[PDB]
Amino acid sequence: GQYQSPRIIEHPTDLVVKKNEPATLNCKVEGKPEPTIEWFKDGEPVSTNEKKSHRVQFKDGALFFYRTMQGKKEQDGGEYWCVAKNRVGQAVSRHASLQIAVLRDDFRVEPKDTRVAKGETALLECGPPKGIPEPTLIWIKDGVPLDDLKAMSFGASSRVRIVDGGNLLISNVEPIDEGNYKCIAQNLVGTRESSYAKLIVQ
Repeated sequence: GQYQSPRIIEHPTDLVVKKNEPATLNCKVEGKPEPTIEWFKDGEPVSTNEKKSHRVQFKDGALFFYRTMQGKKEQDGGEYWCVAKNRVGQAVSRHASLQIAVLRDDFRVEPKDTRVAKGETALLECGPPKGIPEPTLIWIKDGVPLDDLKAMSFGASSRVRIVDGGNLLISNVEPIDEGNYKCIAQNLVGTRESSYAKLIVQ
């Protein structure tokens, strides 16, 4: 007849996007009279369609971010859900989680050319830039990735080893441990390459 309590046809589904990309969370619903929708993020209500927020709420109930944010000012990553209400009751949507990937382009430390005394210890420096998901570091020597040599190397692995989440340690240097070194941080966003550095032996 008339009246039909708020029903949620499509709940918002988890989403992953990179800082500054657009993002959408759906909330299709139906109810007679036509219910009104409201969004919440981690227990608090989200203000949408105001001169102040960068969030928009479509007539279909979807929450829309034209330029997702994840900095000091605004933090869009969180747990989200909607609530449809009309005069014959209400309905809550299952929760969805929005996460914003990020990868600063500014290493904390970058390796600098180093000349070392044979058989003696050498420390290349690499402080990957912060990022989330946590980025991963790998070292490169003259074009090819470090691990790809360790692959073919016999002898002490404990030697050439990464440490302190970045720094490459090289105990007992050999005329083979000489060359160009570069580190690379990487995550969902993209990759970050430090500048190269020449380690000269003897």
